[PDB]
Amino acid sequence: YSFSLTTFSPSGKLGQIDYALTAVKQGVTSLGIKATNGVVIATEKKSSSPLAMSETLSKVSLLTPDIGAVYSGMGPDYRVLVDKSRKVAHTSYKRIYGEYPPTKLLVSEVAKIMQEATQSGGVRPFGVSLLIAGHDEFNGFSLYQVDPSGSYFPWKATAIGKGSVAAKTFLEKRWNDELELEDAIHIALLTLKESVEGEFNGDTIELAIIGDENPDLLGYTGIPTDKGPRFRKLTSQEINDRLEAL
Amino acid sequence: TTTLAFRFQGGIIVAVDSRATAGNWVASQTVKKVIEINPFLLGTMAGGAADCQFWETWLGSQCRLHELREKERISVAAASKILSNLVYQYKGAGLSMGTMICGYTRKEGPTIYYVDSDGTRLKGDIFCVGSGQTFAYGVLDSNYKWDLSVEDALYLGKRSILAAAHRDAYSGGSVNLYHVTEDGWIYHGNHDVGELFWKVKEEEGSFNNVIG
Amino acid sequence: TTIVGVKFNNGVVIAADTRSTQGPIVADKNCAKLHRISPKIWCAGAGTAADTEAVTQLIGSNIELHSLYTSREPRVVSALQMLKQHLFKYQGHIGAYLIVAGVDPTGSHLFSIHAHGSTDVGYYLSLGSGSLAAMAVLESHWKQDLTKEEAIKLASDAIQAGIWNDLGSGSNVDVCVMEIGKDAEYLRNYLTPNVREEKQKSYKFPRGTTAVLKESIVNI
Amino acid sequence: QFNPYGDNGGTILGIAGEDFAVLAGDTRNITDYSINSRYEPKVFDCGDNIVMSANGFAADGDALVKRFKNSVKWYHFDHNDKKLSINSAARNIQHLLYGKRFFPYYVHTIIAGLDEDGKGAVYSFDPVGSYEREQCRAGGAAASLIMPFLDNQVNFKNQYEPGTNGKVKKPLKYLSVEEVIKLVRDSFTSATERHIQVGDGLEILIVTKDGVRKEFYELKRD
Amino acid sequence: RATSPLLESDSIEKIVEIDRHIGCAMSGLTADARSMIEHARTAAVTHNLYYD
Amino acid sequence: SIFSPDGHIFQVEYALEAVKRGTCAVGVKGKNCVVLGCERKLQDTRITPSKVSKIDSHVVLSFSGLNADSRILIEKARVEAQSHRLTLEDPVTVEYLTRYVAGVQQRYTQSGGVRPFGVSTLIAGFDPRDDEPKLYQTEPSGIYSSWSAQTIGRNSKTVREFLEKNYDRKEPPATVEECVKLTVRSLLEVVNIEITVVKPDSDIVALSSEEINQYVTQIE
Amino acid sequence: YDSRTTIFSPEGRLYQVEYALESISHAGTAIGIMASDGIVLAAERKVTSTLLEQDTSTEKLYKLNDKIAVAVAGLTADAEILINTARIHAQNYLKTYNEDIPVEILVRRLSDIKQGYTQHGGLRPFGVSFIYAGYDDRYGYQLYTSNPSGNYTGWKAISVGANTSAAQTLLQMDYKDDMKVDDAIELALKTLSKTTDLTYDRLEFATIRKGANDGEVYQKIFKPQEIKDILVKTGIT
Amino acid sequence: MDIILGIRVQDSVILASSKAVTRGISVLKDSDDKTRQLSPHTLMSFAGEAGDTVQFAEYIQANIQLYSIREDYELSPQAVSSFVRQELAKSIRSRRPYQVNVLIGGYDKKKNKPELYQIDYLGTKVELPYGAHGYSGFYTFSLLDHHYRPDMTTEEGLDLLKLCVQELEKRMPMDFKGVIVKIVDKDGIRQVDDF
Amino acid sequence: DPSSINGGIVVAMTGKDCVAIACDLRLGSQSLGVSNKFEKIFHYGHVFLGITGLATDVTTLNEMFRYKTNLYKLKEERAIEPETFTQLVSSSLYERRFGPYFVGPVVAGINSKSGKPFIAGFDLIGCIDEAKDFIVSGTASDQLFGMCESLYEPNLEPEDLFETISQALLNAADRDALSGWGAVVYIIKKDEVVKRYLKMRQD
Ligand SMILES: CC(C)C[C@@H](C=O)NC(=O)[C@H](CC(C)C)NC(=O)[C@H](CC(C)C)NC(=O)OCc1ccccc1
Ligand SMILES: [Mg+2]
Ligand SMILES: [Mg+2]
Ligand SMILES: [Mg+2]
Ligand SMILES: [Mg+2]
Ligand SMILES: [Mg+2]
Ligand SMILES: [Mg+2]
Repeated sequence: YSFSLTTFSPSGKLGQIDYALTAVKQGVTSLGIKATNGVVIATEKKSSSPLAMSETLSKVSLLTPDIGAVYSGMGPDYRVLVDKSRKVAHTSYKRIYGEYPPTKLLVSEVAKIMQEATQSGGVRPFGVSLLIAGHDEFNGFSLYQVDPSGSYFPWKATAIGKGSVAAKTFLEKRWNDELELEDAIHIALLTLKESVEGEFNGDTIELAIIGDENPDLLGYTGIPTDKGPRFRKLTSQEINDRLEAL
Repeated sequence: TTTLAFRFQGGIIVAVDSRATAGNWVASQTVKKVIEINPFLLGTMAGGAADCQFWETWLGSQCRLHELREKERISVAAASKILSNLVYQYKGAGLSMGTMICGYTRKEGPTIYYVDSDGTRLKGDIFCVGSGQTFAYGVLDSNYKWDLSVEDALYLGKRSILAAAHRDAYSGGSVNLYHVTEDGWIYHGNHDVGELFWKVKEEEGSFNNVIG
Repeated sequence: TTIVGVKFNNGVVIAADTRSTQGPIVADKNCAKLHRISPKIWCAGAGTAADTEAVTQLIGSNIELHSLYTSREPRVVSALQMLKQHLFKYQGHIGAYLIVAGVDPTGSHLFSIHAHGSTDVGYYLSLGSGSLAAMAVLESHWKQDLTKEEAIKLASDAIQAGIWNDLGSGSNVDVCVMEIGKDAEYLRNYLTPNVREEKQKSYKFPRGTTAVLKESIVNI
Repeated sequence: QFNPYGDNGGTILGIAGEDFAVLAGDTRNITDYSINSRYEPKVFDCGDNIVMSANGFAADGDALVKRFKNSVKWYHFDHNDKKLSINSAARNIQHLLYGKRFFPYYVHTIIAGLDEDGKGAVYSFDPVGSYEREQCRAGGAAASLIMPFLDNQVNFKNQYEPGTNGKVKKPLKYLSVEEVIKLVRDSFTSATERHIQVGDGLEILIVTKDGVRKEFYELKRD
Repeated sequence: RATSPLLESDSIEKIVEIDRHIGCAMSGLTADARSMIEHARTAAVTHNLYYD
Repeated sequence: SIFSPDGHIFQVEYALEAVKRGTCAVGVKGKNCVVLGCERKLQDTRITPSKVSKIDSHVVLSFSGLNADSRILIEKARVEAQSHRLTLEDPVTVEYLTRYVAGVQQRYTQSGGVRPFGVSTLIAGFDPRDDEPKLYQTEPSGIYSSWSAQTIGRNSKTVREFLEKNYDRKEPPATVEECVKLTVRSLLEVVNIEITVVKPDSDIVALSSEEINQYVTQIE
Repeated sequence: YDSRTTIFSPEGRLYQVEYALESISHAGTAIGIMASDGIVLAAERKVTSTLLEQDTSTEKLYKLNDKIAVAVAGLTADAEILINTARIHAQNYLKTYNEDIPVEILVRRLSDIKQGYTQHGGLRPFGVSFIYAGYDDRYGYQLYTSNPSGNYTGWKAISVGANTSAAQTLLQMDYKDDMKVDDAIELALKTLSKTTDLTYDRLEFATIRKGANDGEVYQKIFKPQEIKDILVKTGIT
Repeated sequence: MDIILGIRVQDSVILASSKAVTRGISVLKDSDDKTRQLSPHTLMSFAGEAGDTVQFAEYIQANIQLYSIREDYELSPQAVSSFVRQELAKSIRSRRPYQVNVLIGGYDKKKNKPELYQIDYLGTKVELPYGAHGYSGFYTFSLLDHHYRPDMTTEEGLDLLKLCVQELEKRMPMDFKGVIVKIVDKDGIRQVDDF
Repeated sequence: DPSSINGGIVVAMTGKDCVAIACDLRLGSQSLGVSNKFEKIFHYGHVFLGITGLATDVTTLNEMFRYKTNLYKLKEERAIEPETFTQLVSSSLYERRFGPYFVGPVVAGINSKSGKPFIAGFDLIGCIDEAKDFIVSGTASDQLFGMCESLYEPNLEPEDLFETISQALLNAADRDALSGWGAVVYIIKKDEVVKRYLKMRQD
C-alpha cells in the first residue's frame, strides 16, 4: 500500500476524489454568509438518537480566535482535520510570528493537508468539505470552501451538502453586498429552514459568527492592546430568540 | 627513519633506511620501507609502521582494481591521490604517515608525490622524509645535480641515507636502493650500515668525526 | 530580577520588578516579566531571559491546543507537568526559573519551578537575584487568609525589597491578580517609584553640528 | 575515570630453525605486584601447524587468539579444509589488529610455523598490525633483556672470526632444535633473574612437519 | 555477433579478466554481467589484501 | 511478471518500445571529427533545450525516446565527469563515460519501484590528448557499443540501411563538411534538423539553422 | 495495470502520465504570449457562480518571485504544492549566489520534480500544466510550459487546458515575430474569446514588462476592474 | 606562514601567492602554486590548514565547472564568491571545518570590471581594492593605503606588488621562497613569468 | 569571544513620526582593521535591521532574513511589519539556542498601518528588548548606553534626531578600539528615507 490509492482513470478523472465529493453531497446541509461587518456559518444538528446529547458534539469549530469552520460529509474526518488545523496554526505560524495566521493562509494549510491525502500512498481522501469563516487585520472578513481535492474558493455566500442546490439558489436571491451581520444571520436561518426536515430550534441548529472583537471573552484585563476574539458561537437560547421573531 | 626520492637525468632514485623504533628501543633493523605496488610504481613509508604498511598495501589493491576496470595501469598522480583522499577522510583521527609515491607512465614521465596524513600532496623533484630527513637533505642537496650519471645518483642516494643513519638516533639498519626508469623500477640491493659505513669512510676519507 | 507569588483567600497574586540586565548594565528599565500561559494562568521568570520567554510560549501554545482538544479550561497542574518534563529532559540547560500562578476549575494554585525540573508548592514564594530580600518581607508579613488587597500589598512590598536592596532588580512593580470566578487582572506598572528626575539641560544639538560626507535618498 | 587497559607481564620468545620453529612463553600472570597465576598458558596451538602468543594485556590477548582461531575455522569452512599458510595467517592477523587501530589490542603478537617450503617461520606484530617475518623475536616484559642476547647468539651479531682483524664476520648458521631449546631455556632463566614479572614456568611449543609438540620447564617462583 | 556492419566489433567485450589467474566469458543479457564482474574483481583483490 | 518464459525482461523490452517512438538521432565518425544530427513550430528555440548536450568540454550526449528521462542521465554524467577530473586529475575517456551512463541505465532495470530509462543515447567526442574520433551507443538495458556511424529512434532502421551503403570504413568522410553532409543526408531519408560538430581538443560547435539550410537545399 | 504509475505499458507508454494529461485538457484555458518588450499571461476561470468572491483570490496565476510568474491548468491544489517548492528554490538560489534565479533553471527543477514521479515511487503524478512567464538578464523575456511528463519547452506563444488546439490555431494565425506587449494582450483576449465554452469575472490576467520608469521589470497581477477596462478598450465589451 | 595578496586595479585583478611549503624545520618545496582556476575569468588563491586548502579549493572548482557545463554560462565573480562564502559559513559550524582563507580575483565580463574578494574560513567576506591573508596584511595594508591609486594600469599594480613583496622579504620572519603572480582580466587568467 | 573579533556597533532611536538607525563601517580582525565599508544595516521592505557581532553571521542572518521576508511577502501578499519581523528574528535566533549566531540584532521601522515608530533589540539567542526610546548594540554598547541616556529626549523632529543619534554613535565609537572607521545614518519617516555617511576620526 505504498502507492497512491487515488489514481487517474482514462477520462482523466480521479475517482477517489469524486467519490469523496459524493460523500460530501450526501452530508447534512451547512452554509456560510459573508456580511459587511461579519460572516456567519451554520449547519443542522441531526441527532442520530434522541438518547444522544448533541451538545456534547460540535460541528462548528473555533480554529483561531478569529477563524471558525463547519462541514458537510464525514464527521470523523472533520474532527481530525480540526485537530490538525489548530496545531498547524501554532506550529507553522503563531510560534514563528507570535500572531495567528490570516484566514486565507490557514485555509491554505488545511488545503495542503487534504491535497496530501489524495496523493500519498496507502490513504483515501478526506470525505468532507469545509466552510471556513475568518477575519484578519489586512484582509478583513472572508469565507472559503475547501474540497476533498484540496481546492478552495472564496465565497460571498454558499451552501454544501444535501440541500445545497436549493440553498445556493435561495442565497443567490437574498444576498447583496450591504448585508449587516444581523441580516446574514436572519438569511442563514431562513435558508437552513428549507433543508431542515424534522425539528427546527436552537437545539438542532448550530450557528457561529465572526464579527466584532469580544473583550468579555478574553479572560483577562490589563493589556488594552489585546483584542478580544472575533469568533462567537450562538447559544441555543440566542438562536431560539431569533426564531420566534423570525 | 629516513626516506628519499629524487628525479634526475636518468630517472628516479629511491633510498630508505630499515630501522623501526619504540621509544628509544630499536625494535628492528630489517624493516622493508618500500612497497612495490606494480612494476612501475613504488611507495615509501615513514611515520607509523602499521599506518604505512596497512594503507600502502591497501593502495596497491585500489591500483590493481583500477587496472582491471580501465585496462591500463593507474597514473602516479591518481595513485597518490587515492592515498591522499583516504588519509584526508581520517584527518584528526591520529594517523601518522609521511609517504612518497614514485613511478613512471608515458603521460607523466618519472614522477614523485609526497603524501602525508595531514592531507598534504605535493609533486616535486626532491623529497626527504622521516626523523632523519634533514641529514639526508644536507648531503643530497650539497651534491645533487640533474646530470648525475645513474651510478653517481644511486651512490648519492645511498650516501644520503647513510648520513642520516649515522646522525639520527632513530635511523639505521641498512639502505634499500631503487632506480626507476621509463621501463619501471629496478632493485639495487640491501646495504647493511654495519659494513657500509666503514667501507665509505675508507673509500671516501669522510666521517672524520669518528674514531677509526 | 525579583518575582513573588502570594495566595489569598480567593485566588493568587503574582508580581515582578521591571529591570533586565546585560551584566552590570540595564538594557531595559521598564521590561515585562509577567507572562500569560493562558488567560487565567500567568508566570514570572528569572534566569536566562530567552529560555524563560521561549518555554513560556511553548507551553502556552500547547496548553491552548490541549484546552481546545479536551474542550476544558487549562489547568495550572498541566502547565506544571509540561514545563518540568521539558526542563528535565534538557537537564538544566534551559535556564528557566519560574513562578507559575493561576485559577482553573479545580481552584487556585501557586508553584515554583527550577531549570533542572524540580517544582515546589506553597502559599508564598520568591525567585531571582532579589528573592532573599523579598522572602525576608514575606517571612515577616505573611499570614493565612489574606484578602486580595492584602496579598497585593504584601507581594508589592516584597518586590520593593528587591528593587531597593538587590542590584539585580529595580524600577517598577507589575502585578497580576488571578481571582477565582473572575477575569485575571493584570496591573502593568502598578507601582512606578523610580522616575528619572528632570535633567539639568537639554542636549539637543544645533542643526548642522554633525559633519556629513555624503547624503542620498533610499527607496523602499 | 575508567582505564580499559591492564598489564599482565609475561614474556615470549620465537626462534625459527631450518625445518622447525619454536614459540616459548612463561606461565606466570601478574597484576602490579601480585601473582594471579603461576600457570596460565599463553602460547597456543591454533591448528594448521600455527602457534601463537599475544602478550601484554591478557584480556586483549585472549580475545585476539580467540578471533584468530575462529578465523581458521571459517577459512576451513570456506575452502574445504585448505591449510592456512603461515604468511596468510600473518596478513590476516594484520587485519584483525588494524581493525581496532583506534582502540587497539594492547599486545605483542608472535606466531611461528612452517612456510610453503617447510622452513621455520616467525612473524612479529606491533599492537596495530605492523608485521615482518623474522628469524628470532622476544616480546613482552623482558624482551629488552632477551632480544640483544638473541641478536648475539642466534645471529652471531658482533662476533668476528679471530685472527682476521675484525674483518670477517662469524658466518650465519642454522641452529638445531637442541641448540635452540638451550638458548630458550637460558634466555628465560636470565629473564627470571632480572625481571620481577617473569618466573614460575616455561612452556615451549615446537613445530615441525609432523606437528606441534610441547615442553614445560619450571622457573624460579620468587 | 555484430548486429550490423557499422558496429565496431572491437568494442564487443564478452570475455573479461577477473584477476591474473582468472578470466571469464559471459552470455545472455550481458548488461547484467556488470555487477558480477565488479563483485568478482573485488572478491579476488580483497582476498589477496586479507590473506596474501 | 519480470521475465517472460523465453527470458526477456518485460519492462526493459517496453523501454525499447519507448525509444522507437522517439525522434530520430544519428551520429557519424569522420576522419578527424564526429557529427551528431537530430530531428524535430510556434515555439522559441533559442531557450528551448537542445537534443545534444555537452557533458564535459570534449564529450557530448544525444538521445532518442522519453525526453524527460534523458535529463537525469545528462545530469548524472556531468557530475561524474567532474568527479573524474577531481579524483583522477584527467577528464573522462568517451568510453569511460559511456560505461558510466550505461551502468546507470542497467541499474534502473534491477532496482525495486524504479522504471528503466526510456532512452537510448549517442555519446561522442575525443579522449584527452587523442584525435581518434569516438562514438558509442547505449540502450535502456545498459548494453553499450562502439559504432562507425549509428542511428536511434523512429525510422532508425531506414537511416541505418542508408549509412551501411553510404559509409565506408575504408574511407571515412575526410572532412568535417563531408561528415556533416552525410549526416544531413541520412536524416533527409526520414525527415528542421540539428547538427553538432565535435573536433579534437574541445572544438564543439552547433550549426545554426542557416548553415544547415545551406546543406539541405544543396542535397535537394 | 495502468493504475500503477511507474511501469511501462507494452507499447512503452506511461498511462498515468497520459491520463493526467487528459485531466488537464479539461481545465480552464491558460494562454501565454511573448512580446518584444513583455509577456502576457491569461487564464479563464473554470468555476463560475455569481456568489464567487472574484476579487481577492487569483487562483490560476501566481508570482514565484519578483521576476517570474506561472499560469496553472489542472488541480489547483496540486499546483500549490509545486508553486511552493519553486518559490523556495528561487530563494535558495538567491541565498547561494546573491543573484535572481535564471528562469530556465527554476523551470528545469520543477520539470525534474514532475519527471521523478514518472520513474520511481508509486505515487500519482501531479495533475497540472504550467505556463511560466519570466525575465532574466541572460535571455530576457521567456515563456515555458511544463506538463506531468516532466517535459518542458520554450514558446513565443502557447496555451494549455481546454480547447488547446483551437487556441493554438488562432495564435499561429495572428502572431508577429516582434509584437508589442499591448498587442499581445489584445491577441490573448481575442483568442480566449474565440474558445470560451467571456467576462472579467471569469478572467485572471498578468504582465511582465519594462517599467518604463525606468529600465526595470514589473509584474502586474491585474485587478478585476482593470480586467473590465481592458475588456472594453479592445472591443469585447 | 603563507603570503596571499590581491590588488584590484583599473582593468584587472592581480594575485600574488608565496611559493614555499614548510613543515617543521624543512622547506619541502619552493615552487608551489597556491591557486585553482574556477572559471576562465575567475581565480582563487588559498592559505590555511595542511590538506584543507587543496581539498576545499578543488571542491569549489569542481562545482563551478559543473555549473559552467550545465548552464553553458560563466557565473559572475560576485556569484562565485557568494557560493564560496556560504560553503565556508556551513563549514565553520560543521563537524569538521575547513581552515582555509581565500582570495578571489575575477573579471566580470558583463559589468566589465575587476573584482577582488577576501573571504576567511569563518565565511567573512568583503570586496576590496586590495586584500591579504595571514601576517602579511600587517605590512601590506598600510603600504597600499599609501601607494595604491584607483586609476592604475596593470603594470602599476605589478609595481605595487613588487613593493609589497620587497617589504615582506625584508620584515617577515620566514623565508616564503618568493611569489607567483597571476593576472585576471577580460581575456582571462595568465601568469607573469618575469616576476 | 566571537562577538568581539570583528568589532562594530549599531544604535537605533525613536523620534516624532520617525525612527533612526545607525552603524559604524569597521570590519577588523582583532587589532587589524580590514574593511572600511562594512555596513551593518539592512532592509526588507520598510523594515530595517542592524546587526553587530561576528561578521560572517551578520552576513548569514541578512541572507536568511531576506529569504524569509521574501517568502512572507509572496504568501501574505503584503510586506512584513516591524512588530512581526521582530518576533521572526527572535524565533529564528532561538532555533539555534545551543549553537547560536554570535550577533546583536536591532530592528527599526514604522508600521505601515499605525504609522507608529518601532524599535527592538535582541540578545544572541533571541531575547527581545522591547524598549522604545533607544536600542544599542556592539563592542561599544557601554559607551552607547551612556551617550543615549545623556543626549536622548523623546519626540525629536527628524532633523534633530539626526544630530542626536549621530553624536551618540560618533562619541561612543571614539572611545572604542574595535568600532568606528566611518558611519552611516538612516532617518526613516513614512514617505522618505535618507541615508547619510558621517565624517569621523579614522584612527
Ligand atoms: C615505516 C616505519 C617502520 C618507519 C619508522 C620511522 O619512521 N617508524 C617507526 O619506527 C615507529 C616510530 C616512529 C613513529 C617514531 N614505530 C612504530 O610504528 C611501531 C612498530 C614497530 C615497533 C614494529 N609501533 C608503535 O610505535 O607503537 C604502536 C601502538 C599503538 C597503540 C598502543 C600501543 C602501541
Ligand atoms: Mg596461503
Ligand atoms: Mg622474577
Ligand atoms: Mg617475589
Ligand atoms: Mg556588547
Ligand atoms: Mg573607535
Ligand atoms: Mg587606530
